[PDB]
Amino acid sequence: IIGGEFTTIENQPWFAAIYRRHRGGSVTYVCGGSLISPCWVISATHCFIDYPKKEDYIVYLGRSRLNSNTQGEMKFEVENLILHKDYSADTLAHHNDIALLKIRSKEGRCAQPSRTIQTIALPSMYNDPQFGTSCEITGFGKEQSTDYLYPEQLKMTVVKLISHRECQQPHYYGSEVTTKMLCAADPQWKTDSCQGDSGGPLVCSLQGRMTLTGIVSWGRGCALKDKPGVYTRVSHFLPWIRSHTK
Ligand SMILES: O=c1c(O)c(-c2ccc(O)c(O)c2)oc2cc(O)cc(O)c12
Repeated sequence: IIGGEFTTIENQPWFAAIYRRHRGGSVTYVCGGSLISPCWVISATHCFIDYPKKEDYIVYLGRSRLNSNTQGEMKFEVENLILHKDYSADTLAHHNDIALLKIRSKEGRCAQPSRTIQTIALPSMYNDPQFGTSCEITGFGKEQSTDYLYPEQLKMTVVKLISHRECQQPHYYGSEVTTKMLCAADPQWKTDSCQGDSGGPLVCSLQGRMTLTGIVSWGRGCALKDKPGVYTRVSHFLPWIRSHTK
């Protein structure tokens, strides 16, 4: 996360840390996620598109640190790695950029809620907040685009939603933002998600309840005028979510 504060997993207990096993024993971080139900993490498909083998991946819940162990964390195998079928990526945009990982401990158990692990609510069909509403992004993505390292500590920040009418100005991203996407950024252009925050939750207050309003998807750069963060619009994918978690 560019700008914003350091948080811990207790402020974003639904957050999920997805890593990939590499063949010389090494294990790097891949992307973030959100736990939408006990057995189900929801992330973004581009995180997995080059390496689509579920057996490569590990999910951690209740994890505030990127490469050291948080007291509370549970480690998971990926039983199912569902990527969206009609996913496609162009110069910038990524479309239908939404993944689902069913999780299971080597012991068989799913996510058991705790001080540091909780589920997050999905919105109603086509039920987002209005433009200009403040929302929370979270992850281990870079503190500045140009770095070559991720933060060891989990970060969060706040951003305002940007109407599609405003997002689609050629000034911004123009054509490339569909109605299945969602634009959020800071007024001042100084805080945003960045690389490696992908798959992570854009969370807005909806019906007096924290709701997964987006998945971190793409942007040009990290936090630069006048290019907002773009997020997969969760409300428009509930049939796909409900059908594949069925
Ligand atoms: O898929 C990707 C993605 O979405 C982002 C990104 C860009 C701008 C943002 O504002 C943002 O939040 C994320 O960077 C990437 C960098 C890569 O090397 C590969 C990718 O696949 C992505």
